[PDB]
Amino acid sequence: MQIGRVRGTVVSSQKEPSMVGVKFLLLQLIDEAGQPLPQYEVAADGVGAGLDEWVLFSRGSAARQVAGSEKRPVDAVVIGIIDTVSVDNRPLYSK
Amino acid sequence: MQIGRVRGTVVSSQKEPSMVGVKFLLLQLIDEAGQPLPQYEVAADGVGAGLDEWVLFSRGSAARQVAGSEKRPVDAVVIGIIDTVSVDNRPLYSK
Amino acid sequence: MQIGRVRGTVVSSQKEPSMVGVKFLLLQLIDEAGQPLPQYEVAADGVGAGLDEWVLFSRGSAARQVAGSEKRPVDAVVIGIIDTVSVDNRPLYSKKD
Amino acid sequence: MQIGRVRGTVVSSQKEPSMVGVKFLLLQLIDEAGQPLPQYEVAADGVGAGLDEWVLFSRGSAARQVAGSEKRPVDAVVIGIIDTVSVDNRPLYSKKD
Amino acid sequence: MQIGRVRGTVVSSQKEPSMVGVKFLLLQLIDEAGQPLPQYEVAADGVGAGLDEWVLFSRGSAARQVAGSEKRPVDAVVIGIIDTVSVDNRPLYSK
Repeated sequence: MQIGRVRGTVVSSQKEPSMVGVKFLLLQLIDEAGQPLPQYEVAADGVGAGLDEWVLFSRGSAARQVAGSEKRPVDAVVIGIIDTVSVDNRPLYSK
Repeated sequence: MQIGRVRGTVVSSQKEPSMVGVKFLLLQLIDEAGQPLPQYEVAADGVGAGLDEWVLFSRGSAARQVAGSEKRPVDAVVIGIIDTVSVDNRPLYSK
Repeated sequence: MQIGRVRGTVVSSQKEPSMVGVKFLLLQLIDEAGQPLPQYEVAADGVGAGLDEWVLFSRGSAARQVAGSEKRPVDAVVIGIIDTVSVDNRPLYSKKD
Repeated sequence: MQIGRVRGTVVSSQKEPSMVGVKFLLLQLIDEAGQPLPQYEVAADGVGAGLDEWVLFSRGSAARQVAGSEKRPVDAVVIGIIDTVSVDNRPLYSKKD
Repeated sequence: MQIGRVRGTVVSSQKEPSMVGVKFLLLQLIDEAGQPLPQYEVAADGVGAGLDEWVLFSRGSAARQVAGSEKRPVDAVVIGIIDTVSVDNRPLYSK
């Protein structure tokens, strides 16, 4: 999994029918030190993360494991909103 | 998923027979700021995307989840044509 | 698999229900020369790895193979704490040291 | 999928028995401008591609989807020999040239 | 698949029980002339590769296709020891 910051949304009307009703969040990757990286991922979000929240996300077939997604062509998923990250027994991030 | 721009087409006549009927789009990767990247992906397209359109695409076994591709050796798929990308409540891209 | 060093933990209370009970470790990538890299991975850990320990971790659907995780949306898993790494029949890493 | 150029073959006699019969091609990655990259992949070839031909290839479990490969430990597969690549409706690559 | 040079072994005693009995080889990624690349992989080896030998290895769920590993959390596997790499119909590596 990687840590991402919610930066926005992607909307698509003409799409594979299996993807109807799925919310797409634009996530900015965060590095080991809590700072933005230029990389991004667009991920399905069934949890409900808002702008600027940190999330844990997974890539690959992991994205199909959430209820309803077993046969969706989805390769990235938000699995949780992050409350805390600690590094070397000190807080890096606290929501 | 990542964002790509449709830049062209790949044609193959001598190929695995399980790949017959798949249209191959050449996608140019788009970065966090809506800027073209030197990276590309060739993806199966069952949505019907044309030149210069922005698309959301998935990689890996996600590509086999679309009806008719369950046992094709495909590892990238166009899942939707993008209408809008919003960042921090402002438009980055609008079709 | 890759080698990672345990640098910390990630906690999430609002998450996919399948993920309840899973401990998340922040891993720093270690290279083939035993040096840390500016890359990280957050992995599920059911083996009890502690801070500063080196671990072997797997990515992708490998993460779902451990009993309990078959239908979890996890893509990285700690599979063991490393005791030794040898290169060219010589010690590179020894936990006991 | 990515585009690769066929550079040669890899031969292995001592190998997992499930891999018997599989031809291994060394592929050099091609970039967005049709130029060779330092990166490579070794792919199973059931299509029959020759030296310097451009191919499309897939990675991951995609490689297991062709007849005979369902339970093979293969993670890269040649899926087609490329005849043409177009960009902006104009040729970038034509096999005939 | 890619080409690795066997450089060492990794030993782990505190581990997932499914993984007991698996030999872990430290592989240095190399190109076809044997030049080191800045990547490595720790791979399951059921073939029996020794130090400095060249091997073909696979990543991902491919590693679970070997008998005995169907339900192991393994994501890299040695599939064979390399005898020759021919380029432009000329031998570049010979064992």
